[PDB]
Amino acid sequence: DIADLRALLDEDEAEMSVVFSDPSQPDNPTIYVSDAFLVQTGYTLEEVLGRNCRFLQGPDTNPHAVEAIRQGLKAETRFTIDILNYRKDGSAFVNRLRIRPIYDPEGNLMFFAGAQNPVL
Amino acid sequence: DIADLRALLDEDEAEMSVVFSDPSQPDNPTIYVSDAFLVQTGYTLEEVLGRNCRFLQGPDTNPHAVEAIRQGLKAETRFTIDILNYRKDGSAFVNRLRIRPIYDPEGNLMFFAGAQNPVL
Ligand SMILES: Cc1cc2nc3c(=O)[nH]c(=O)nc-3n(C[C@H](O)[C@H](O)[C@H](O)COP(=O)(O)O)c2cc1C
Ligand SMILES: Cc1cc2nc3c(=O)[nH]c(=O)nc-3n(C[C@H](O)[C@H](O)[C@H](O)COP(=O)(O)O)c2cc1C
Repeated sequence: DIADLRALLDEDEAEMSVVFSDPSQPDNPTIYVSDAFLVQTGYTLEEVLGRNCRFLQGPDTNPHAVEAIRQGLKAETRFTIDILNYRKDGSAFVNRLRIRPIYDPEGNLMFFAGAQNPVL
Repeated sequence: DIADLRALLDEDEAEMSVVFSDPSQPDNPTIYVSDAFLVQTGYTLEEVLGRNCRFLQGPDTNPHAVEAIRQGLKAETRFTIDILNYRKDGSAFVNRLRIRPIYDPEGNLMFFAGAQNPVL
């Protein structure tokens, strides 16, 4: 039996590029990525699953935006940021990234959900 | 947002005593227990959440059955065993315990699900 991780996605994220990470593992790796995420970024599942999402950053990504995300994760709060991200072919897009924490019944942090929206 | 852990329970477990444990945490603690489990065993949620399920064992529980469960968990396979368990008031009941592993998309073990059925 494989856990249905998508059973935790909001209504808005259903047809979206979305990823879940596991902050209890070293380096906060992705444990689920939606097909829309893979289509947008140009990766196969094996290329991104189990990796920290920093692979989306590239040479002109703003380092303060990266640190803002890092601090937002440590705060365990809902936050959104516009950040320059890159596909496998090196093309760049402005990503409106929305992150939210997901807790277990005891109240301990369990996952992060991150939804990607290219800014048009 | 609290994860809907019950979104991973089978059809049979829905009205059942069921618990989920997190084997990635030290001592494989419970992270979800159903109300039917709490009613059967006589505990409040705060008394059992975050604890290893060994609190259900008592003075006449068979130590080989306990070790069989331990080995079955290490095998990461589906298994069922009849084991003597105890409620908070010290009364005993034969528990038909069914355990199954739950994996993440990458194929790594994620949770154990355990369903309890008193043998009548
Ligand atoms: C669930 C989740 C989704 C994320 N999605 C993105 C993303 O789409 N683009 C991005 O640049 N960073 C994303 N991140 C952030 C990176 O994984 C990483 O946390 C960020 O680069 C800051 O951490 P670092 O200083 O270790 O790089 C996401 C993080 C999480 C937890
Ligand atoms: C999900 C789950 C449910 C369990 N339910 C029971 C149970 O109902 N009764 C019981 O005696 N042991 C149950 N166990 C087993 C104990 O938690 C523990 O694994 C067992 O006692 C063997 O491990 P130990 O040698 O550390 O005690 C359950 C284990 C898991 C992972």
